[PDB]
Order: sequence, then C-alpha cells, then structure tokens
Amino acid sequence: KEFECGSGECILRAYVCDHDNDCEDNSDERNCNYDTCGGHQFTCSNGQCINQNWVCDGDDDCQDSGDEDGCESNQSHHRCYPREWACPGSGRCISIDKVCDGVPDCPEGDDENNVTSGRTCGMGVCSVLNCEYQCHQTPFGGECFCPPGHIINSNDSRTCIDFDDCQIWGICDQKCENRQGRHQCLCEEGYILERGQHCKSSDSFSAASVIFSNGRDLLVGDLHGRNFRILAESKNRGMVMGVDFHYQKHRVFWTDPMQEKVFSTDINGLNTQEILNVSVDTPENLAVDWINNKLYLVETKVNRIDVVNL
Amino acid sequence: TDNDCSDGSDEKNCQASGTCQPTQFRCPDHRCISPLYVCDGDKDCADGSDEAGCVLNCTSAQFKCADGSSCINSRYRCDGVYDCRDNSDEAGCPTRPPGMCHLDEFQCQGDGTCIPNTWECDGHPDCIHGSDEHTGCVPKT
Amino acid sequence: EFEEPRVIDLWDLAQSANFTEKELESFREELKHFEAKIEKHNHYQKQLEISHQKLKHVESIGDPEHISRNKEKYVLLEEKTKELGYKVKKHLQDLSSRVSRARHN
Amino acid sequence: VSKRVYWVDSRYDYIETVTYDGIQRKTVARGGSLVPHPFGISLFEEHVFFTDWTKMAVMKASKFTETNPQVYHQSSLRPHGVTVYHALRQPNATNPCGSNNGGCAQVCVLSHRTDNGGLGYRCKCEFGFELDDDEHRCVAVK
Ligand SMILES: *[C@@H]1O[C@H](CO)[C@@H](O[C@@H]2O[C@H](CO)[C@@H](O[C@@H]3O[C@H](CO[C@H]4O[C@H](CO)[C@@H](O)[C@H](O)[C@@H]4O)[C@@H](O)[C@H](O[C@H]4O[C@H](CO)[C@@H](O)[C@H](O)[C@@H]4O)[C@@H]3O)[C@H](O)[C@H]2NC(C)=O)[C@H](O)[C@H]1NC(C)=O
Ligand SMILES: *[C@@H]1O[C@H](CO)[C@@H](O)[C@H](O[C@@H]2O[C@H](CO)[C@@H](O)[C@H](O)[C@H]2NC(C)=O)[C@H]1NC(C)=O
Ligand SMILES: *[C@@H]1O[C@H](CO)[C@@H](O)[C@H](O)[C@H]1NC(C)=O
Ligand SMILES: *[C@@H]1O[C@H](CO)[C@@H](O)[C@H](O)[C@H]1NC(C)=O
Ligand SMILES: *[C@H]1O[C@H](CO)[C@H](O)[C@H](O)[C@H]1NC(C)=O
Ligand SMILES: *[C@H]1O[C@H](CO)[C@H](O)[C@H](O)[C@H]1NC(C)=O
Ligand SMILES: *[C@H]1O[C@H](CO)[C@H](O)[C@H](O)[C@H]1NC(C)=O
Ligand SMILES: *[C@H]1O[C@H](CO)[C@H](O)[C@H](O)[C@H]1NC(C)=O
Ligand SMILES: [Ca+2]
Ligand SMILES: [Ca+2]
Ligand SMILES: [Ca+2]
Ligand SMILES: [Ca+2]
Ligand SMILES: [Ca+2]
Ligand SMILES: [Ca+2]
Ligand SMILES: [Ca+2]
Repeated sequence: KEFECGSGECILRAYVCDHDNDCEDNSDERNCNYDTCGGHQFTCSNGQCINQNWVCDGDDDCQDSGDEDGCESNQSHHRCYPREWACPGSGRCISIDKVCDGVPDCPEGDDENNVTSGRTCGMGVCSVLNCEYQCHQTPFGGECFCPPGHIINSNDSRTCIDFDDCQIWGICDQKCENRQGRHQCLCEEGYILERGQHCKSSDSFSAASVIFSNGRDLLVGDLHGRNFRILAESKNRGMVMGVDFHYQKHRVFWTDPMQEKVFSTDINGLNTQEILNVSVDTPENLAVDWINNKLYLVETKVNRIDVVNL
Repeated sequence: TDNDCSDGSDEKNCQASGTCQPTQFRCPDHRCISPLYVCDGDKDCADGSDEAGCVLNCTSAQFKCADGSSCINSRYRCDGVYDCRDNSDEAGCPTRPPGMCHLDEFQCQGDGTCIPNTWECDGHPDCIHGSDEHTGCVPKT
Repeated sequence: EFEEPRVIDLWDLAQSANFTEKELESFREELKHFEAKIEKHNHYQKQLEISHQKLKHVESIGDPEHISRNKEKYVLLEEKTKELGYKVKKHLQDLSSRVSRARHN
Repeated sequence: VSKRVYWVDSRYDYIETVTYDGIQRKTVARGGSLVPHPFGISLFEEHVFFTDWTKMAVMKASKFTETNPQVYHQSSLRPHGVTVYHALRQPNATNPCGSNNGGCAQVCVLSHRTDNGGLGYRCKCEFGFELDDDEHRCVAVK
C-alpha cells in the first residue's frame, strides 16, 4: 500500500523526491530526477531550488548553508590556505615565504622580531613538535607545514590533512582543473595556458585595445600602454562620460551629459552620428546587448533604465 | 580621499603611513575625515567608526523623537505629517475640544465650521449663513 | 484549492495586494508548496507525541535494547519535527511580509 | 567566463567581487591610499582596468589581489569611462528574438534563458501602445 519505502514503510506519494531524507535507509529519492531552477531561484546539494531573495538573507534555508557561503569579506573565519600563517595583531594572513623572512610583511611588523613584546622569529619548536613534512620560523617559534595539496590539521598542529587548493584566492584565471592532481588551471575556447595559471587570448583574435574617456575626449590604447589615439573629440564643450562597444559591427557608443546626447562611431573613426537627443538630459552610463543588438542606458535626470536599438 | 582641489593636490602623498591632522577623525585603515562628519547621522567609515555609539544633542530649535533616533526642526512638531519614524512628533499634539474650536478661532453658527479669528468682522461673509458678519460687527472707515 | 487556515487568509490578502496577474499566478503555486510543508510538519507533529508515548511506554517496560532503539528513532524524529518547524515559519514570514509590503503603500 | 561581477566604491574605497548569485564575496583592492575614488571599471584576461577621479588616471590591477595598482595614461581631468575592446569580451550565442522578431509586434527584449517557459524572451511595447492579453499584439494605450 502507498509507496513501499526501502525498509517497508507506507511513505506518502508526495514525500518521495521532495529534496528530503524521508526513508529510514536514505533511499526515498534515488530512482527519480528533479527539474532544474528558473533564473529567479538558486541551487542546493539536495537538488533543490530556493527563492533568489533567500540567498545571503542569513538563514540556513537548504542544509549546506550554501546560500550563505561568505556573504561578507575581510572577516574573522580565516582558516588560512596552505603555506600561510596569521600574525596575532590583526585579521591578516601572510605566506610562509614572507613570514619571518627578515622584512616586516604584516604592516604592524607582527611577522618579525618584536623584543618589546618578547617575540623572536624562533625555530626551536620543531625539535619537540616533530613536524610531519617541514618546519618554518614564526614569532611563536618553529611552525610545522605540509606541501601544496594539504593543510596543517587543527587538532594537534603536527599532522596534515588532504586539501582543495582550488579554494586559494588567485588560484586561476577561470577555474582550477586537472583535479585529483593537486591543482592547476584550464582555460575556455579562445584561450591558451601561457606559463600555467595565465589564460592568454588566442592569436586568432585582433590585438586587445582599451578605449576610455580621459575626461573630455574618447581615447584608444593597447594593453601595454605604449600608444594612445584620440577616437573622437567632444564638440560644443562636451564631455565623454560612459563608453561601450559592439565588436561584430565594430562600433563604439558613448554618452555626453553636457550636450545631453548619445553618440556612436566606427572603431577606426568616421560615421559619427547622434543616437538619442530627447529625454537624455543626463545619460550616466551605457551597455550594449551584442546578442540581440540592443543599447541599455542609464538616465539620471528622470531615474530610469531605457532600451533602444543600436 | 575626495578631489576637493579639482586637481588632486589635497590627496597627494596621502599614504597609509602617517596620522590624521589634529582637527580630523581617523577611519580604521580607510581615510581621515572632517569631525563635522562624526555623528552627522550616516556612516562615512568603512566599519562605521565615525557613528559608533554617540548620542544626539538636539537643540531647543529642534524636537527629539521618542525613539531617540533623530531630531527634526521645531516647525515640523504638530503639523499633521509623521516626520518621526515612530510618529512621536504628531503624538500628544493639541486638538479642538469636541464639536468646538480653539480659544484662537471663531465658530460658524450655521454648521459649526471653525474659521480664523480675523475672519470675524472683516467685511466679507466667510460663513455659510453670514454668522461672522452679524449686526454686532462695528464697521471700519 | 486550499485547506490550511493560515494559507486561506494569505490568498484572500493576496487578491487585495499589488500583485500582477503573473505575480498572483506564481503566488498560488508557492502557497501549494507552503501548504505541503505545513501538512508534512503537521503529520510529524502527531508522530512526535505518538513516539513520545511509545518511548514512555517502553521506558516503563525497562528493556535496555527497546529503550535504546526507540530513543535512537525518537531523537532523529525530534530533529525532523524541529527542522520542519523553521522551514514552515521562514516560509510563513516571507509570504506574510511580501503580501504585507504589497498592501502597505 | 568565471560568472562573477566586479564593482567599485567611491566612499568605502574598495573593489569587490561576488558570484552572479551574490555568494562568495572577495576584495581585490581597498584603502584610500590605493583606490581613493573609483568611477568606471572593466576587465580582460587577469587584469581589472578602473578610472579614479582622485588620482585622475586609468589604473591597472590584478583581478585577484592588488597591493598597489599601476598607473595607465595619467590625465589632467576626471576619467569618466573605460572598457576593454576585444572579441573574447563579447562571447557568441543564439538570440531567441532572431526567429522573425520572436513573433513580437513591436519590440523583442531578451530575458533569463529559463524564463517564458524556456523561450528566454518577452515582448515589449513602445511608448504610444500597450501589450494585449496574448502578450504578442500591441494596442494604443487609452
Ligand atoms: C562569433 O562568430 C563570428 C562569425 O563566425 C566570428 O567571426 C570570425 O572570427 C574569426 C576569428 O578571428 C575570423 O577568422 C579570421 O578571418 C580573417 C579574415 O576574415 C575577415 O575578412 C573576410 C574577407 O577577407 C571576411 O569574409 C570575414 O568576415 C572577416 O571580416 C583571417 O584573416 C584570419 O586569419 C589570419 O590570421 C591567422 C592567425 O590568427 C593566420 O593563420 C591566417 O593566415 C590569416 O593571416 C582569420 O581566419 C573570421 O573571419 C570571423 N568571421 C566573421 C564573419 O566575423 C567571431 O569571432 C565569433 N566570436 C567568438 C569569440 O565566438
Ligand atoms: C536626433 O538625431 C537624429 C539622427 O539620429 C536626427 O535625425 C534628429 O533630427 C534632426 O535634428 C537636427 C538638429 O535639431 C536637425 O538639424 C535635422 O534637420 C533633424 N533631421 C531630421 C530629418 O529630423 C535629431 N533630433 C534633434 C532635435 O536633435
Ligand atoms: C581531528 O581533525 C579532523 C579534521 O581533520 C576532525 O574531523 C576530527 O574530529 C578531529 N578529531 C580527531 C581525534 O579525529
Ligand atoms: C550635548 O549632548 C551630549 C550628548 O553626549 C551631552 O554629553 C552634552 O552635555 C550636551 N551639551 C553640549 C552642547 O555639549
Ligand atoms: C532546468 O529546469 C528549468 C525550469 O525553469 C529550465 O527548464 C532549464 O532550462 C532546465 N535546465 C536545462 C539545462 O535546460
Ligand atoms: C601624523 O601624520 C600627519 C599628516 O598630516 C602629520 O605628519 C603629523 O605630524 C603626524 N603625527 C605623528 C605623531 O606622526
Ligand atoms: C485634543 O485636545 C483636546 C483639548 O482641546 C482634548 O485633550 C482631546 O482629548 C484631544 N484629542 C484627543 C484625540 O485626545
Ligand atoms: C472711520 O475710520 C476713519 C479713519 O481715518 C476715522 O477714524 C473715522 O472717524 C471712522 N468713522 C467712524 C464712523 O468711526
Ligand atoms: Ca523525500
Ligand atoms: Ca538564506
Ligand atoms: Ca617577513
Ligand atoms: Ca558620518
Ligand atoms: Ca510633523
Ligand atoms: Ca468675515
Ligand atoms: Ca572616498
């Protein structure tokens, strides 16, 4: 009768596959699948969908605490990454290659000798602590450490435990990948791994250039900052405020709040034309929708976000 | 950290190594600020050190809300708008006694309408049945 | 299509709120999930005192194995009731607050 | 490609990053001595390029952690805007509105790919008209 559970129980029909452990043997949701989340919802390890608004509301809504994973930064729960150590004076962690290298690396000098507080970069602790892999000097004494792939166990500070170095901030230009091996990166289509870590752009694309407003006029320059070309000079005491570009049509769009107009030009110059000249009294910013060829703009005289064709 | 000079002169050489001027407050590893921004009402500091735990000194020209959150101008006390968050500025305000008018005002005999005292005996019948221009009104020349 | 006293008022308050037809249509499909959480919580609320009496009866019997086995099931059953208690309260607060804000102007 | 959003602050003087859902907040630069008044920002490969009204220059910083942002074209005015122009900065995808304007009478505007039952677009109406019951035909507002 009803849904016979994995261990013989009359579980209700609605209970199976509702993102929850209902069966006594944890087998009430194995045989089905669950639909994915709409863009107005967010994910959990339960296969569940939760409201966008619940994320970082402070509530453990989905068992992982996953919708509350680090809603805050520069904070007390450091639990610092492999080959790192914390100077007691502040909420700061510094790599072992810096800690007690002879130069103050924590700004307060909390990683070098401080005789006034009776602290020296000692190494005697390793003799009795008997580190598993290696030891290093700290103001406390000889601190035990273990190789990349692993962190010092917090129970004893003498053992070391397997780790997900994919967590280090600055690991990769996209993702960690080639995992089960400790860590390196992988880069998406159109990128190549120069040096390791670096997702360098493919040679098949034109040279990257930065276009920007120097305050009055639109300028163009390469990534190395060796060349600077004026793309378009402002007329009638104008001011280039917000710039954006469309690649496929090779056009550059910018706004002029002093002239209260929006302009568009070709990347090499010429074909300069006004795009909007009514109710555009203060076009604070700009963004093009290259897939649908739309121009999202921000207006601040009457606070709104408008959409127009290119 | 603000370009008040419009040339960036005032913010030049302002490294983290240094102190605030004697007449400035310090935000923890963020910026120095005018003491005018200390207890201005809003947090200028990254961690709100400028607004931390200080108390209001609302003046006689101002009224302090019951919740003690903020002070408002004396003009806004008893006006018919809830300027305070807890509606304390409109709590305990005067009213007309039932069916009657303030010691100030004049009352229309026709329908009990309260009108300004000056509108009794000013030549114009400001009342529905001319109560405010009765025979006892001494005329003006 | 509602039975819970809590959900019935929320739907009545929803029809007088600022909800767009699309928002109101999606609101009903959320109340259906909200009711399922309540009925699941209500079902386990009966089970908590049912097993509580079962645990009390077994503790009177005095068998250490039956007492240990029933206690192991009981403390896990209590967690099931307690965790659903907040699941229902959090959903109730969000639904009540949203319709409160949509009616407040 | 990382599904992250970078924003800058002119008042608390930081550059920070969160995922598209707001989780996993991290700081890439902060303090009045580093980012006194950032206004515009853009990024390419491993670098973030931002303009600042106080140093009056476009800056280069690492997208992860920058101890001291390098200068780039120091200017005599407030630099108001910056963006990197490259092909990989505009990835390549199929627009739902490409199919005969998505059947919309006047305007076809994108949405989230799951929205509108997986169509990923909604029809919009110009100022002089309103959207009808079928959410496809535009009729004059009354
Ligand atoms: C989104 O989709 C579009 C369309 O498919 C892609 O656009 C293509 O991008 C590739 C990559 O750069 C282009 O390939 C290059 O084409 C050049 C010539 O094409 C231009 O000129 C012809 C006319 O002569 C036009 O028909 C064409 O539309 C282009 O305007 C070649 O010169 C390039 O090769 C050169 O460099 C390589 C080294 O990199 C050398 O080995 C070669 O010998 C040669 O010197 C190259 O083949 C392609 O042309 C683009 N097509 C269009 C229509 O734009 C977007 O890139 C894509 N975006 C992404 C990132 O997905
Ligand atoms: C706005 O810009 C469009 C071009 O995209 C332009 O056609 C509009 O009208 C033009 O305005 C000019 C300046 O007022 C005017 O000299 C010109 O004759 C006129 N062109 C036509 C045929 O309409 C622009 N509008 C405004 C008011 O600037
Ligand atoms: C030791 O540390 C591990 C984490 O590495 C922790 O799970 C465990 O509870 C600790 N205690 C013992 C003695 O295992
Ligand atoms: C103003 O209010 C403060 C509140 O801290 C109080 O200490 C002080 O005596 C008052 N008088 C003045 C004008 O300082
Ligand atoms: C998952 O389900 C959602 C429901 O809104 C969408 O249909 C989405 O498109 C599905 N996922 C994929 C990968 O198609
Ligand atoms: C702190 O720095 C300020 C910067 O205006 C002055 O140089 C001041 O003399 C300094 N005070 C001390 C004690 O170093
Ligand atoms: C208003 O003031 C009168 C005195 O003129 C009375 O105190 C009256 O009770 C007040 N109104 C209310 C609502 O209490
Ligand atoms: C009218 O007012 C004038 C003002 O100059 C004189 O006071 C005059 O005597 C008044 N008339 C009467 C009848 O009192
Ligand atoms: Ca289940
Ligand atoms: Ca939450
Ligand atoms: Ca050091
Ligand atoms: Ca302040
Ligand atoms: Ca008032
Ligand atoms: Ca009168
Ligand atoms: Ca500032």
